Amino acid sequence: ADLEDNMETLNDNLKVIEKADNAAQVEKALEKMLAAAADALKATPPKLEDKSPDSPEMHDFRHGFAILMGQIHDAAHLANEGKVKEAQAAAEQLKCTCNACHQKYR
Amino acid sequence: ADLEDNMETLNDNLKVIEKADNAAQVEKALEKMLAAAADALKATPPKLEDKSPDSPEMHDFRHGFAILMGQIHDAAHLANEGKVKEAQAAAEQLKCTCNACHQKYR
Amino acid sequence: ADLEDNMETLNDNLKVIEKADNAAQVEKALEKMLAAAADALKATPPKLEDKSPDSPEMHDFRHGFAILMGQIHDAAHLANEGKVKEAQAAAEQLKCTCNACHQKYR
Amino acid sequence: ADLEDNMETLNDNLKVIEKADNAAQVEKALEKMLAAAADALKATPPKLEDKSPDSPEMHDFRHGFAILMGQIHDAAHLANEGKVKEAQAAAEQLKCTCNACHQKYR
Ligand code: HEM
Ligand code: HEM
Ligand code: HEM
Ligand code: HEM
Ligand SMILES: [Zn+2]
Ligand SMILES: [Zn+2]
Ligand SMILES: [Zn+2]
Ligand SMILES: [Zn+2]
Ligand SMILES: [Zn+2]
Ligand SMILES: [Zn+2]
Ligand SMILES: [Zn+2]
Ligand SMILES: [Zn+2]
Ligand SMILES: [Zn+2]
Ligand SMILES: [Zn+2]
Ligand SMILES: [Zn+2]
Ligand SMILES: [Zn+2]
Ligand SMILES: [Zn+2]
Ligand SMILES: [Zn+2]
Repeated sequence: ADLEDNMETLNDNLKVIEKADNAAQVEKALEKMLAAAADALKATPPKLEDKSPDSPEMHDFRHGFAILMGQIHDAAHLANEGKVKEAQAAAEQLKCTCNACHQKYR
Repeated sequence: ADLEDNMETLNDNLKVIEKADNAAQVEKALEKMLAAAADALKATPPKLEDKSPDSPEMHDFRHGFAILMGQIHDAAHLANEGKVKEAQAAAEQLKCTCNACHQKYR
Repeated sequence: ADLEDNMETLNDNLKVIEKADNAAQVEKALEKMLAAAADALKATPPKLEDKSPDSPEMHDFRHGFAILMGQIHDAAHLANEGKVKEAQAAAEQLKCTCNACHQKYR
Repeated sequence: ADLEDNMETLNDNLKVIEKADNAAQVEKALEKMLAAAADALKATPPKLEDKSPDSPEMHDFRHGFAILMGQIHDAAHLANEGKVKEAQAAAEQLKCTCNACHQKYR
């Protein structure tokens, strides 16, 4: 997928995570978000469409996804040990990373 | 140090990080926060003073610091590669972890 | 790319990292490995070609790359702060993760 | 505790993890190792007893424990989701970090 449709996947599964009932559902959504994030890693955002692959802006852009994946990874562990409530909270806490990247490059 | 004084160290160095000018200063403050966090790992918070070392609440309490240290660790790398602005932002993004723990156990 | 060619990229850049001279070269190789790893995340290995997307084997398979990317992510920070020698060592220490996965699913 | 007796705790619990039978036992040992590692964070190793708190050697020394804790943290999650065998393997995979630090500063 491309950046935008990777972003919609993150956003739609985050939504699924909010209104989830059991652990299994959070894990699946988390997994999908992890894949989306992985796929976004290699994209160039319009705001830096001019700028080169090797610019400090693109390194920092790629870094944001590094953070995001690590966060999803951990949240998924919480899902896998049955701890639904804290998984959902960890998912909520992702927004701090989403917004940080948007603010700079969106 | 004790829990409370560990907490004040985190809070005071976070404040130092906000109003910092160069990379070196952020790194030092970050380092101090990392130490404070490490020290807090083993404390029992008043709200769980009743509860045992092995309760799922104390595991989740200890887990919060595991998150926090990892976050500081990464933010410090940013400080060490001269990237002041993004280090400061990563420091701000810690607040999501602070508040998450306060909410449950403070 | 496909799994095999993703694997050769990891292996060839690891080799580049061994015999590197400056920081910039390690960072580039590390970046490439990170991308390769991200790409591998979604593959099904022949040994589990029978088994479903949702099997505990495929979860543990995906988990191995989650580890690997996090490790590359940190090693790259070391590359970015000029610390060549320790970056190279962190790269060598990846082999423990490579071999762990091979052992089970290769 | 001091460095040496922190090191014996890591080593004795690693031993406990090898010869463990159930998940609960691995988790406890892992927890103890996490605490030991946290406690070691602030020590000065004899080989750098001369050198200052702020030397690049002491930063790299402290970094090694950052890596180690993150690794234990993840291994403990595996313990907490009942996956004994892979927890034990993750514990084994710690040795790559132990040895890396010994080699440079022991
Ligand atoms: C769970 C985390 C996140 C969610 C839910 C999320 C959600 C979204 C949504 C809904 C959009 C609008 C897409 C459009 O322009 O049509 C978007 C755009 C974007 N996001 Fe995210 N996002 C997340 C994380 C991130 C991160 C970590 C980065 C960068 C490191 C990032 C960079 C962007 C960029 C650059 C755009 C603009 C895409 C474009 O217009 O071409 N986002 N995001
Ligand atoms: C940058 C991160 C954090 C900051 C700035 C912070 C700050 C503080 C502050 C200012 C207090 C109140 C001090 C007082 O007047 O007594 C406090 C209390 C507390 N914090 Fe944090 N905190 C952070 C992270 C955490 C985390 C991760 C946890 C748990 C995992 C935690 C658990 C607590 C608890 C339990 C108290 C209550 C202590 C008491 O009542 O004596 N905090 N924190
Ligand atoms: C630096 C890290 C790694 C390196 C250098 C590496 C290297 C390789 C190499 C050289 C091959 C054989 C290529 C061929 O002749 O077909 C291979 C195959 C494989 N690797 Fe890795 N690998 C790494 C990490 C991983 C990880 C983390 C996993 C799983 C989570 C994994 C799973 C596999 C599998 C399943 C195969 C078999 C592919 C096939 O038979 O087509 N590897 N790897
Ligand atoms: C699970 C991981 C590890 C185990 C099992 C382990 C085990 C040990 C043991 C058994 C000793 C001998 C203590 C003595 O001198 O009497 C030791 C020493 C030492 N270890 Fe570790 N170690 C680990 C990780 C680390 C790490 C990550 C570092 C540094 C980043 C480190 C630094 C040292 C140092 C500096 C000494 C020498 C202490 C001294 O002589 O004053 N070790 N370790
Ligand atoms: Zn795509
Ligand atoms: Zn949608
Ligand atoms: Zn799943
Ligand atoms: Zn965790
Ligand atoms: Zn204390
Ligand atoms: Zn420093
Ligand atoms: Zn980072
Ligand atoms: Zn591909
Ligand atoms: Zn680069
Ligand atoms: Zn690091
Ligand atoms: Zn001590
Ligand atoms: Zn002993
Ligand atoms: Zn326990
Ligand atoms: Zn994990």
